Amino acid sequence: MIKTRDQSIFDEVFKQCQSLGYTTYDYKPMNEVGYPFVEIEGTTTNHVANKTDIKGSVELTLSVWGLQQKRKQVSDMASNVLYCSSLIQATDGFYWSLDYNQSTIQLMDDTTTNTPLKRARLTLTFTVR
Amino acid sequence: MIKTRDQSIFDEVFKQCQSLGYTTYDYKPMNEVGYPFVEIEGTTTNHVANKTDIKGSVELTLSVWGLQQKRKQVSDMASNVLYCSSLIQATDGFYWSLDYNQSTIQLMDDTTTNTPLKRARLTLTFTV
Amino acid sequence: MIKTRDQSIFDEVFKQCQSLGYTTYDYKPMNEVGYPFVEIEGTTTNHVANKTDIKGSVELTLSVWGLQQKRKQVSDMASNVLYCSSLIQATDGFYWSLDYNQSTIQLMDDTTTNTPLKRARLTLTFTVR
Amino acid sequence: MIKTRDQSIFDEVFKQCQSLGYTTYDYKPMNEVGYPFVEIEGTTTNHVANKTDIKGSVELTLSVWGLQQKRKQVSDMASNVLYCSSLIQATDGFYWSLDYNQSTIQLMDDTTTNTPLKRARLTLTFTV
Amino acid sequence: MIKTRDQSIFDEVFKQCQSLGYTTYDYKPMNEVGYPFVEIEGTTTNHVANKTDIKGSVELTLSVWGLQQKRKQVSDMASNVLYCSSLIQATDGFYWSLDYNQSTIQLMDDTTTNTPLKRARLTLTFTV
Amino acid sequence: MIKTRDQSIFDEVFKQCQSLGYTTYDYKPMNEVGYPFVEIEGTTTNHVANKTDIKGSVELTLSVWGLQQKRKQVSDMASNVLYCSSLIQATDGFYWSLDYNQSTIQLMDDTTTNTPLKRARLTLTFTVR
Amino acid sequence: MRCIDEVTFVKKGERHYDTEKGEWIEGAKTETVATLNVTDLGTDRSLVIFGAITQGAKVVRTLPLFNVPDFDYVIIDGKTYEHLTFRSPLYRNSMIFKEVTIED
Amino acid sequence: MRCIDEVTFVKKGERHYDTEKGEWIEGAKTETVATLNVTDLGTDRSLVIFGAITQGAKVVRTLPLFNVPDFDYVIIDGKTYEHLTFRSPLYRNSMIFKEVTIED
Amino acid sequence: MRCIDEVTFVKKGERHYDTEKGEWIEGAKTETVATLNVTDLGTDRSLVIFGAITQGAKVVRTLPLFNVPDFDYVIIDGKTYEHLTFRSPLYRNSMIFKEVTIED
Amino acid sequence: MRCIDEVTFVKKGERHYDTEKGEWIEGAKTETVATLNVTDLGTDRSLVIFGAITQGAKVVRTLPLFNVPDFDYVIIDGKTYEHLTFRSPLYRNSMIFKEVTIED
Amino acid sequence: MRCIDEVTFVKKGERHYDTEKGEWIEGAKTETVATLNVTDLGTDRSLVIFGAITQGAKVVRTLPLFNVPDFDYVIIDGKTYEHLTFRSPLYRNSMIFKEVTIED
Amino acid sequence: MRCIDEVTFVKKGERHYDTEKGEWIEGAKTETVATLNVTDLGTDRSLVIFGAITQGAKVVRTLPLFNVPDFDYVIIDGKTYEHLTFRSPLYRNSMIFKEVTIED
Repeated sequence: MIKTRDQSIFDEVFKQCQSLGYTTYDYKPMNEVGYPFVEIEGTTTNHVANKTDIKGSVELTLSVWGLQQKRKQVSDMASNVLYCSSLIQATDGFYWSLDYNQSTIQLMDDTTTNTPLKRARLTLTFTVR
Repeated sequence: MIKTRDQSIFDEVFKQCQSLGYTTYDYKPMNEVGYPFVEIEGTTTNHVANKTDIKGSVELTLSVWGLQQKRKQVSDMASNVLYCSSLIQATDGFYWSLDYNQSTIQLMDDTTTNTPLKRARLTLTFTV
Repeated sequence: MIKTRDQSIFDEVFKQCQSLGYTTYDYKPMNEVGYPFVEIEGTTTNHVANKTDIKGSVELTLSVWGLQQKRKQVSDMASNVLYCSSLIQATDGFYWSLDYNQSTIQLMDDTTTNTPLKRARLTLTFTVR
Repeated sequence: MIKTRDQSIFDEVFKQCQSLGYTTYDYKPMNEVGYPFVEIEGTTTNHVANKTDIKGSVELTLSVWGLQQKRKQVSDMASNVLYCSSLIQATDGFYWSLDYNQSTIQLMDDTTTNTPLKRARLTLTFTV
Repeated sequence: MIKTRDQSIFDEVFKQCQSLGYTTYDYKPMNEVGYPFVEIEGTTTNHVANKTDIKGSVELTLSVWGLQQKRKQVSDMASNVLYCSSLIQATDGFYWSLDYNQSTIQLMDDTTTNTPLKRARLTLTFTV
Repeated sequence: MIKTRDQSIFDEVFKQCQSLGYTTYDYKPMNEVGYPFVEIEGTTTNHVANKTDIKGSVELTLSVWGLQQKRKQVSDMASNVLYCSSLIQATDGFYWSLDYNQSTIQLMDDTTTNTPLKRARLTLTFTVR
Repeated sequence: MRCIDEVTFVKKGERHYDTEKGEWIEGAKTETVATLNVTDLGTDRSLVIFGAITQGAKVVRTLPLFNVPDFDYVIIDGKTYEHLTFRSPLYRNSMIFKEVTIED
Repeated sequence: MRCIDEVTFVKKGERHYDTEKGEWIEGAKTETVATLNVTDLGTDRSLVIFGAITQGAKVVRTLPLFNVPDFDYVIIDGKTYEHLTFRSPLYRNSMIFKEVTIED
Repeated sequence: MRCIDEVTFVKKGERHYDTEKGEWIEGAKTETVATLNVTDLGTDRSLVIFGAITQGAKVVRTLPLFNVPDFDYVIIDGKTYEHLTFRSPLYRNSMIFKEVTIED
Repeated sequence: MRCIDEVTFVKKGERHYDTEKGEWIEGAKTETVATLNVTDLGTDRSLVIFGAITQGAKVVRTLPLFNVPDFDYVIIDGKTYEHLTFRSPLYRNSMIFKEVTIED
Repeated sequence: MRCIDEVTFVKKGERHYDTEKGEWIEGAKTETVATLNVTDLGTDRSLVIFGAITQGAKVVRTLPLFNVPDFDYVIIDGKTYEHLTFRSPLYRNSMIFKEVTIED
Repeated sequence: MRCIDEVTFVKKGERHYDTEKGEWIEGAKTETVATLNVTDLGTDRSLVIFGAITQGAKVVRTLPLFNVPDFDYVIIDGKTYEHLTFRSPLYRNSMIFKEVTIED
């Protein structure tokens, strides 16, 4: 019920993505074949101390993959994910707040496969305030 | 239709390039030949917040490709695209302004094919 | 017994990891199979001088490996290791104090083998007090 | 008649190099053989804005190639090119001024071919 | 009797390593086997000038190699070498002093052979 | 009789190296064998302007090669070259001065050939007085 | 040689961009069927940032007096392929295909 | 060819993520056995950041009139393998498997 | 050998730069035709930053008592090629060509 | 095949770390001898940061009705080797060894 | 073998640097002619920073009872070459030359 | 095989470093001569930072009932070589040498 700092925000973001109706993955298996999906990459924790308890920030990185000729769909999914993540206030034992000045969105072409793809990369920074 | 900032500025620049009379691509298909062309590469968004709204800037990158022994044509195309992008005032739901201090033009040579080419690379920064 | 600065911290951290009940290695041999484990990478020493003796800091790096479909387990092991290492105060001939402002935790995916693994990297900075 | 910022200075520098009596090329076509020569690499444009005009700087890069056992010739040609480019005052529609604090000359050895070569690389910065 | 700074500090450190009882090398020959050893990497000189002399610092780098299942031995040898180098006061024609704030010890694993090894890398800065 | 700055300082350094009795090269030909030698690599020019003239600095780089078991010889050659370059006062049309704070000497091992060699690398900065 | 497998050639219509809506507008598709010889090159595993994928390849061979219609991609046994090499030795044709994913 | 060795094909059930608990929940497994031909390719030593490991590979060959069931990984002689290549020349099958570790 | 295909050799005129207008000024072209032997090596797909392209290669062979005129590029069946290798074994000639795009 | 050379298999005891002293504590060694066939692959020179070294490799082959005991390293003529590949084709064994240094 | 082609061996004189003038000063050249066997390897296109270049290679073979004079570069058919490999199997000589450019 | 060439094996004495003078002090050399079979692998041209150098290689073969004395480098025809590979198949010896420079 009470988890670490990383896992709490991981679960919250995963739940928001699932509730929006999108397909959410972590290391997409072989057997699945469809292309408008999300996937989470990793987290990073920093600590700032005071005389009562330890605070800091948590950074979460995830990306959206889609077909080449569908850019508006990918951009809309990225914006919706950012907006829904912006409404997180409190979890079981923590208080959060999104840092707008350090969240960015980047679009580019990815040709690592036989099919040309479009990727949008998200960076989210959460502050414990 | 209100669209995200990225798509809004992308569509505006695409419309300007089409209206100028050039050929515009996003991912050049196999079946298309003919050198003089423009292609758009990527987009980056940054946020700056205040007590009322959320603002920032949008960066767009695109390049112009052409044959090697035609430099004046490529330079003129790049300058025309920059000037026409400099006149964008407002879109459906946003107000824009171009940042001259952070837009640059660079010319070089590209030899990724058997045909030696000439590329001009553009960088544009739009302030909300 | 009075050892060097590096070895004292190495031994104390290794003892804490063993006492928590985890399996700890320095160099995993071939004959051992089984995926939940902790390994230590290296140390670095810095010196700051005054008119009485020589002080500074010691940096230690660890890693936690495990299967991919078990992320909560790896995160919990990393957090427990950090918390238990935060209670070290005195060894045989030295006084220590953990520096919270330069300790970070990072999660990522490692695919060097055929088995997709989960990796958590730890950085600990101990200040000679 | 009136060209962009890049092409104007490109043409002026190319004209000076031709007038000095050297051989100048933009890409050496294969059919040409002969070691003393000058080639131009590319340009870069920066913008600084005020309440009346748009100003900035233009950076032009070119290199001089020669045989290995002839260093004085290459160095003298590079110095002559720099000095003659230092006298450019105005083109058709622009006013220029060379910035000495960011112009450098570098000598090195190039062995990308079978014949060892001596290359001098120039960097020129012009202010509007 | 009076050498350059580099060779002077090199000889002093090598003498200390020999006197401590360890085996010291500069370039390990093929015919020598046996894991615990010390090897010296290189030297760097910096100059700071005043109105009478020329001063600066000398940086020396060396490493300790050994088998992996023996870390305490390597760490103890590195610490002993550092401490014994900290006692150098004067050579023939020079006066030295060790800069504690810029000397570090780092341990890591090395797998350049079939035999896993541990290396302790030392950095020393001597002030004239 | 009056050359550019680069060629002037190049000729002066070459003349000093030849006068000391060492063997000097610019590009070692194939037909020569003999391990103790000095070779010059490159030159760089910077400009600083005032209201009367144009000044700046000239940087020259050269190295000394020799067999591995002879380090004292290489170090002595490097020091002698530095000292003799430190006495250059004026050339035909220029006034020079060596900048001691930006001249360094570095020794290392080079194994590009079959024979392990010792290299000393010199950096010299001359200021137009 | 034995030619019994069925190969369908598909050509896409004209495309143009609509800036107001922000979507691509396309026409209809023309499909033509033929019977040729096909062989399999095997399915391999590749690891990508988002996970693991499988892709297959096939080879199509043709004797003379057969003209290949203009096409973009080929449907062989409910899967879409797109060519990578095209060799025409002495009035014959040989093609090497690789699998891609096409929007529904 | 001589086919006497034993091969078991395993297929895993459906999976879904539980956000509240934070653990993956999955169903049961279905196992099917068959007798085919297998050969060895050797066990190699590899050096990784954390240490040294062993990995082995095997090849499974099958004549026509045999249909391979849907599967995820294969258990051969108390060890689990997962395929890397799949070729189907002329109504036949040949697979190259490589070793992987599966949770208890 | 059987030589029935047609090959045209093209040589470009003198070039000089007009610095006032900023354009290149060129002369006329001289074209000479011949009949030789040509074979194909296949058209491959290459991925470049701006997209995908196709490029082809061909080989031209010639027996003795034929002198090759000076040339810049070669036109074979409405396409322009430029050579990459040139070998002359025992009073013969063998050339390998690659495809380039030439200004109209 | 002709099998006259002698091979000794060595297995190390249990290991555990004594955190108070900072040293590793080990048990006894079990050695078993056998006669097999060995061939040499040559001793090469390698250049490393600290200098130059020599390393050797050998191959051991074995016919059926021989069971290899569990082992860690092998001593062949006063030198210790550790295997890199292990193949077992058709009830046989073949090994490739490399030289390592073992603490006295 | 048939040896009819002409090969000239050139050796340059002594060289020394003149610091005052800043130019290299050298002596005269000595040329010796011989008849040997040469074959071609082909002229390739190479792309360099400044543009495109061509280079060629040739092989010179010699039977015993011939001594090669000391030389620096070789002139074959109005072009200068400089050797890259030199092999002397069983009282014979074989050299591989590659083209360079020499000051007028 | 025909063995007529002469090979000299050289072994260097003990070495130790003298800190006061800063020079290495060495002992005497022991030279032993023998007649074996040698073949040439050719001389190649390599480019290094300081210029261009030439290095050669040779192979030495030996029949059984010959024991190789301990050595460091080998002098073949007024040039010093140092070995790179050492193979000993079936009571025979084969060595590959490569040229180095030794202090006078």
